[PDB]
Amino acid sequence: GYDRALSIFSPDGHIFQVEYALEAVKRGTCAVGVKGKNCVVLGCERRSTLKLQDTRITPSKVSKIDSHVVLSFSGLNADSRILIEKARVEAQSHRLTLEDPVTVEYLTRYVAGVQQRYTQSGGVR
Amino acid sequence: TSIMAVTFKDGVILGADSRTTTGAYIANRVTDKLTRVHDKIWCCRSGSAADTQAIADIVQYHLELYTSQYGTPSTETAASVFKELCYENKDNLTAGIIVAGYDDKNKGEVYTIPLGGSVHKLPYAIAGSGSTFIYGYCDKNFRENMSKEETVDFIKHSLSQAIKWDGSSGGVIRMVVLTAAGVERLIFYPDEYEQL
Amino acid sequence: TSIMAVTFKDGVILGADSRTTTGAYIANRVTDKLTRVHDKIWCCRSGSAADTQAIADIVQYHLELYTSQYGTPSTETAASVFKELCYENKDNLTAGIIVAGYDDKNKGEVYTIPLGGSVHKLPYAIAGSGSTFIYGYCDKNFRENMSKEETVDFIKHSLSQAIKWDGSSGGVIRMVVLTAAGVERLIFYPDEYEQL
Amino acid sequence: QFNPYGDNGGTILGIAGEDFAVLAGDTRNITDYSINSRYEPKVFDCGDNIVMSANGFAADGDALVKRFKNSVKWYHFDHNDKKLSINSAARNIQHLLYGKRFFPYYVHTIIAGLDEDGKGAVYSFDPVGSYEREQCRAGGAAASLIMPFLDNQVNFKNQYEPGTNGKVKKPLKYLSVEEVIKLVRDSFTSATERHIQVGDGLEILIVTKDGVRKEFYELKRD
Amino acid sequence: TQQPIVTGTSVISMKYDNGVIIAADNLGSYGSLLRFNGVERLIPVGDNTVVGISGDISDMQHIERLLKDLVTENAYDNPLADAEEALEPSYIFEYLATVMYQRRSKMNPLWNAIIVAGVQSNGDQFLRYVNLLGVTYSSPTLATGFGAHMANPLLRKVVDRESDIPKTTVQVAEEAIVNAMRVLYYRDARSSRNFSLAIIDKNTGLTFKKNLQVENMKWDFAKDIKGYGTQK
Amino acid sequence: DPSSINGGIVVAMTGKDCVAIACDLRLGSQSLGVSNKFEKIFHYGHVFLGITGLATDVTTLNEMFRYKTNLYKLKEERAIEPETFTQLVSSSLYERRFGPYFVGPVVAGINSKSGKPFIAGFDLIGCIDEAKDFIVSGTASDQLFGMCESLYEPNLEPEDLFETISQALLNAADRDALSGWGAVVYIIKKDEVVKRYLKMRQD
Amino acid sequence: DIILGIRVQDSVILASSKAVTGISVDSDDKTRQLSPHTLMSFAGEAGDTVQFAEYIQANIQLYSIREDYELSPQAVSSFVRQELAKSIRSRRPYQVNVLIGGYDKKKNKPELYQIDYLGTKVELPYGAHGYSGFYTFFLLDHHYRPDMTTEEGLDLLKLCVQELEKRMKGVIVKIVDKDGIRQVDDF
Amino acid sequence: DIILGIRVQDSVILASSKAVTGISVDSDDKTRQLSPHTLMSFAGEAGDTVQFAEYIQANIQLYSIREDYELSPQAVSSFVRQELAKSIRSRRPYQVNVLIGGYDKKKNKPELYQIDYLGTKVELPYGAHGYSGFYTFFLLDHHYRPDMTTEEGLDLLKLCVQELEKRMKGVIVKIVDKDGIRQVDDF
Amino acid sequence: TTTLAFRFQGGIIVAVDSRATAGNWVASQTVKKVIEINPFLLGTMAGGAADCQFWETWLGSQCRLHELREKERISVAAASKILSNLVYQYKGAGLSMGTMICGYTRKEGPTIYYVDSDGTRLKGDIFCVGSGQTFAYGVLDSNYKWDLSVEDALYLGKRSILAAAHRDAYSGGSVNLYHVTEDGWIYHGNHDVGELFWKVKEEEGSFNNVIG
Amino acid sequence: TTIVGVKFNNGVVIAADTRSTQGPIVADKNCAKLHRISPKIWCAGAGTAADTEAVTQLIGSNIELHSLYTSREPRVVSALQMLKQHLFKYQGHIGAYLIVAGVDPTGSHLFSIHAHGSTDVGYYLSLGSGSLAAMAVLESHWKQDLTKEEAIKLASDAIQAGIWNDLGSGSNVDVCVMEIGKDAEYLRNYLTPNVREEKQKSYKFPRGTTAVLKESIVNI
Repeated sequence: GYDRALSIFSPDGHIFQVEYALEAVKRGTCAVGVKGKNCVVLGCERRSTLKLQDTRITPSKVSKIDSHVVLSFSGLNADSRILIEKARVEAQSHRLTLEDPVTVEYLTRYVAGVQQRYTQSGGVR
Repeated sequence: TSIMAVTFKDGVILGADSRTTTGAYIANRVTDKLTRVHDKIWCCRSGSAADTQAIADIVQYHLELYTSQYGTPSTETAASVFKELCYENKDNLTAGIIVAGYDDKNKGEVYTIPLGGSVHKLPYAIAGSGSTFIYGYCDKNFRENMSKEETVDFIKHSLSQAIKWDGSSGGVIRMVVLTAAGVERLIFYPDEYEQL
Repeated sequence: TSIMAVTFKDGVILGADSRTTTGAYIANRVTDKLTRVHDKIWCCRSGSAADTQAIADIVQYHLELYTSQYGTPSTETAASVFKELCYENKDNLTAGIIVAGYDDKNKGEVYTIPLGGSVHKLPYAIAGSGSTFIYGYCDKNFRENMSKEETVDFIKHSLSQAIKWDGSSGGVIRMVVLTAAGVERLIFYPDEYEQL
Repeated sequence: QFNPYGDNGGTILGIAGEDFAVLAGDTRNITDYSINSRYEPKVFDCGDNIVMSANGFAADGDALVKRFKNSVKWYHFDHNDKKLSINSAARNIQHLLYGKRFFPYYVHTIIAGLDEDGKGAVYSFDPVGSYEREQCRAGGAAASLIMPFLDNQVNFKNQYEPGTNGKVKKPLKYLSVEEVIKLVRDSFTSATERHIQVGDGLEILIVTKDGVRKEFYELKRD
Repeated sequence: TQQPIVTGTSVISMKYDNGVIIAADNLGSYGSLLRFNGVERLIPVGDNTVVGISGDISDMQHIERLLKDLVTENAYDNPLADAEEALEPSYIFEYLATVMYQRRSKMNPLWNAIIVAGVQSNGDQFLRYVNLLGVTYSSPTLATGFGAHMANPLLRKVVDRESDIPKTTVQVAEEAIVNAMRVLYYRDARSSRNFSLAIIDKNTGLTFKKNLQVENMKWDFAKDIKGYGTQK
Repeated sequence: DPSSINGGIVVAMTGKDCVAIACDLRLGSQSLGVSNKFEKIFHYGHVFLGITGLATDVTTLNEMFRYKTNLYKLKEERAIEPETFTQLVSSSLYERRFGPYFVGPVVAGINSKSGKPFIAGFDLIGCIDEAKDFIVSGTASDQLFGMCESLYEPNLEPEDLFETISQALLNAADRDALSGWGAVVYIIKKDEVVKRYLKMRQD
Repeated sequence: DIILGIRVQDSVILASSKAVTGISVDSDDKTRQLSPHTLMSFAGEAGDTVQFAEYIQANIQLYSIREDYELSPQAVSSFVRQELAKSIRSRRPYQVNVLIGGYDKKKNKPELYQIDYLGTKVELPYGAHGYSGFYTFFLLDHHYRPDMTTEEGLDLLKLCVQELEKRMKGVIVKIVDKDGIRQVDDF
Repeated sequence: DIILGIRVQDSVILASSKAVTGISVDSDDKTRQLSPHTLMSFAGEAGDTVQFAEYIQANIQLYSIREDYELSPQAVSSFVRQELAKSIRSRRPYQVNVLIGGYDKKKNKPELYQIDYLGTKVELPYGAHGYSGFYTFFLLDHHYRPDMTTEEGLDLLKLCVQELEKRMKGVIVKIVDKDGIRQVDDF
Repeated sequence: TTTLAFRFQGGIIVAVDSRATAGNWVASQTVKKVIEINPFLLGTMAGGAADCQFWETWLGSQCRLHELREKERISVAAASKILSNLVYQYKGAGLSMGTMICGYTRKEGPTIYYVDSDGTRLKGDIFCVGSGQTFAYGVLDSNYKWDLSVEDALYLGKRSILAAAHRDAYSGGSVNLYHVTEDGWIYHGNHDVGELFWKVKEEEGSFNNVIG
Repeated sequence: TTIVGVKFNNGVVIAADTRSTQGPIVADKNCAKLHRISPKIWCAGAGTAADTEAVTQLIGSNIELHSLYTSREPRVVSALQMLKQHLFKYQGHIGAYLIVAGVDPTGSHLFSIHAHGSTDVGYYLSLGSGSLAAMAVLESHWKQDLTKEEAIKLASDAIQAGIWNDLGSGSNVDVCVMEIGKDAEYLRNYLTPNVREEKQKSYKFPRGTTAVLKESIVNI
């Protein structure tokens, strides 16, 4: 298979692919999250696309990973869909194995672990 | 076991090996498988030792009673007495018997009673586990009206080959000669028949 | 089945019967049990027909590859390939094979591979269901440095007796002669060998 | 239809003292009713003052002993020559046995040594891998004969003070190594008298803080 | 192997004061048929070791091939192959026992019983036994199968303890071995009159005797045995 | 195995001029204790018999031997001796060679004329085992063998013989799941017989 | 099959399940009065139990008529044990377990016997056949006293029956004492 | 193992026995809410049933989260049938029988499905698993009407439960309708 | 073998016997039938000793790893789930295991889960497992209460084990007691069955059918 | 068990071991395996001990009655025939393997009988689980003409080989010698090469250690 080391170290100690992924995040639309006394608010910006866009069926950025946990993103949309699917599968698996829904920190740690694994594995970006 | 009986010009000759086995162990190096049932009527026994011995005892008893009542029984009568016991008790016994007899009129006669209890009259008969290996040789070498020396040589060669190839047969070669002159016993040791 | 191979002064001769049975029914009166695997290396097959045929095909293929790569294989090499096939697959196959070959230096050679997958080099070999009945006769009649006619007569007599006593063997007698002059085929019909 | 297992007989016994341990074993090896050898030791010193015996199918026992010795060697390699204690050895043997849960070694295992407090220690292992620390434990062909005698003589079972009307049990005392040796010899001589598979010789390994020492005695050869 | 087909009989051996003696007959039997005569079942590995094998003949030939391969592999890149780096009986036995036990663990055993005999470099005798289950043991006398029931009682008459080894000369040991072979030929139905013997001595070299035949037997008394029980 | 259904053990030892026979008291079906008062020892005059095995066979053999000993006394006008009673037991057992009683009988007594203690054991088909030291029977036979080969001494006074046989019985029964719910010991002299009930762990 | 019995100071109480085993709607009685002071309850394979019980009852009634006398409960138990021991060796053995309750008039005491199909007879203060023992013996061991009266024995039996009903309907209860055999109707 | 279900004009009623395999003192529930309007009850070999039910529930909840939509009872039944049909061919098949009750919101109608361990799915007005059918079908055939209300179906179920208790404790009763899934407390 | 565990206002009481048998011969009377998984969890032993020991030690390792990862004490339901999933992975192989996992957490309270080698996993209040479970369960049912004090609960467990050991041939030897509270499990000792029988008979007046 | 029989110049000697076991457990360490059919006719039996004893006793009783009837000393062939027919009638279900030897007015005789009824005649015979080692010794050392002393030594050596090498045989050696003109000589424990050594201590308990509940006197 294809297992080339795409993410490697530069002479100054930087990993260029991670920095370029951060630039890709910079190109994405702007998302915001604020904490309240007893609530969390997520705001997202819609791109000023054509007026012929159908709002009913387009994906709406903010995705419920579980009935108590939501996720928003900024960057490439399809990669975000992949991460969202992995998070949903992991949430269901955890609820199955431990007879309790995931904590927010646990799901965040799982998603961050997936991202780190892609930063360190070969043949992927 | 390798037993046989051969008719020849002057009478009949029975021959046998002497090995009894209980599997791989030789429980008796020196066994006598040639059992007399009447003065000039003998038998070669193969199969279960207990069954053949009991049958031979009963046949000898019946033939003694026949002799006391009716006179000297013929070889055919002795074969018939063996056949009755073998056939009527075939579901409980394992016995292959060769009956060989002499009389003045018929000279020598041989009858074979294999498993099942049927009787077959033959110019010569062979039986036992080691018989299978000499079916050809004997068929290629048997003649009729042979002299005593030729018959002895034929039996010796056949039994030596049977002993050589069969693990259940061995020991010494025993022979009994029934003629008008009477009964003669012969024995041949391995150093004699292994050079053949 | 009754198969054999005999070494003689000028080479080797293989011989076999031609009967194949599926129990009591003779499924083929005329079977060729002598299979060539190389120009002067042949084999006699006994056991499961499918297994022996497949093994012979594979051996012929391997020997062709050997000839293309390394030269003329010896009889010992062919026996070794047969042995590898039989021994490594002995839990799924039933094959008794007699490998007979000729070469200028060693003249004629015979190897036997019985069930299990062991190889034994012999001056002559016999195998099959009907072999048991001729263990004595052959042992009493085999000589060394026999002429071609004597070897043919020996094989004919032995196979005729084996056919006579074995119900699983019969038909015609096929023989293949391997010598310096090459390969010769011979056939003998029942009206010939039944008068022996 | 192959039956990869066997029996091989044999009898072993382990006893733990206040400051010593004892592992004794028969030296007779048999198949069914024939004697393979009259001197085939089954008790070995597996380093770090630990003695071991796996009685039963001889091939499995030899394989297990070899594996445990190799395990001790690699434990020394991987942990800066640290001493392998007796409880750690027991756990490692449990894992070695349970590694063949569905094709087990057909042996009963006993190991002996000193714990970290200097006291004697004996561990017993079933073929599957369960283990326990016991004061006295016999294994093998004649275990059922030996065990009640040691229950009576070591633990003073069913013994009372002569005059208390069975109201005061005979108090326990700490046996010396010589008394343990005498009890072992008597048990094995009785077993030789009554059990067909026991005889020929007896070999005893004694473990103290000074190391491991061996003694041999003859048993009736018939 | 799941069931043997062509099988050899017992191999017997004993240690004496200077070396070891081993012996076995030359018959390969095929289910009560004495089929093959002239099968050598003692394999000398080098000059200080003899391996005697009983059981399936095909597996025996496989083991012979393994031993030859082991010798060839030992000779590679070893200038001391005919010296202190030569193969020893202990090495050969350890290898064979490993093979037997591994093949038993795979339910595909080599249906054999093997005695390895020889002399170590320091001069100590070596004699050990391993079978198809991988069971191994050592004794001053060794025998497998049928011989284990009849040869061992006779040989243990000569060498009953380890203390009897220094008292046993080569002549006494060889006479005992020959007598045991004669007894086996008397009472074993799968045995042959022809056998081979091997003596490994620490002072002299390996002595391999072939074509040995069981000598003068006692058969005359058979002429006195009449029919069973009451005949004559 | 019918012999290992109900359980139970019996021992017998010889003293100086005395004999001793002891038994356990348990009667269970398979692993449930049914009765703790099932004695396996009976006496016909001065001869004592202890039977292990199927409880039904034990009762049947006791009744049959009482029958035969009463008839023997009526015909002979004297009590039967242990040596003759042993032959009687052997013949009675061998008369059922193919439908055998699953029993473990043991005979202990003192010969009236000679004064010598006598002891014997039987298998289920009547094979006689004569011993000068001890006889054991029951489900804990191996444990009893181990205890007896170690504790027994050739000549003991009845007071010492009591302790020896009692300890052997108790320590063999504590290692048998099917044996032990009480224990009885008989010490038998020429002119006196003493019966003692031992204290035991029960379970 | 619930067969249970408790012997108290002056009497014997037997309890037998009033259930059968299909489809029918009855109140089976598994007891036979062998004699005016001896009762037998049975359990086991259907058919064999009734036949064996009737055979025993007929023989005992015949003996009572012949001698104009009542056999003691001990003799009755011995006769039943002999019959079962003979049966176990026969071509078609009886697969029957029995409890025998009686009141010996000569000794003026109650007696309870338990016999199984093999022929094992035991005299007990309380006994059971089947699975009743496994669920009843803890209570019987804890609460039994040899000097209990009839009311105390009935209360203990009621507790035992309730315990049996916990892990399952109704029982038939019989009392044997100096006045003979009676059936409890208030239970 | 009592697993029973009755579909009436506006709802589905499921009944499951509360008992386990021993010695313990609890209130076992053999149902899993697959979705707010779809419930599943199971019976069969212990261990396999709970694992299978949890697997199905997890997959259905995952689909509901992914699509932000609720599968119809028909699609759920088809998915369960496919899983069981795959299982029957596997190395370790599930020995589980299920009843699925639902209220299709699109068609606004109740639906009841019965699936066995082989994978045989049938839609029925009433169904059962085990021996409940053999003792309940006479009453169900005589009394059922497709236009029964909630109370009438509850009464019929009560009669069925009493019939089951006659030839044996208690059942758990669940109702699925337009308002979702609830448990009956007065039963 | 007899094992039992029950919950009450004071926590959990676990009581086991100590006899192991290999047919008719008693192999050991000093067997430990309570697995000390960790200082807060206990697991009983029944069926195969090796399977119970090995897998409950493995369960202790898994609980430790969980507490390292999540920085919280694991739930008894989660540990029993881990064990049940593992044993279900092996179903059909030949494992023999019936165990009670007992614990006490702040959120759940006192909790007992019975886990079997067939995949069964039941939350319960009273469990009795073994060849002598009938007598012990009868005693417990007759005498169980929620408001039992610690001493009464320990005595009840001991009495149930004694009742089982008296009648069951394959049960006995000694009684091992354990009390499980919020802060962990407390060992309450080993009591010889033989002495306990006589002491109980004297104090209660029970077992009148046994001569003492 | 190991049992042997050897002929010599003027008689016959049988010998046996004295161990009887039930599996791997020794049931009797000193058992008599030489049975007296008649004063000069002795049988040694292996296999089932009860069968051997009962069959020898029955045949001996019948032989004694026959001898009284005929006013003649018993013959070995008569005992052989009666044993053979009794064993053949039961089709091997009686597990007795016998070596029967004796002296009668016709001379000295030695026979072997199997459980199925087959009989063999030989100068030297062995039977039992240890018969292979004994037969090895016999084939090693038997000679055509032997004196009484040599025959006794050879039989004892064969029994000793069985004792040493066979697990089911051991303890002592019992011998019986029958000579043509002499009385039969029965040597019980002719050799006792297995004497247990002294124990390391004495386990005699002090009086009062065993707890007792009750005591009573039994009237015999």
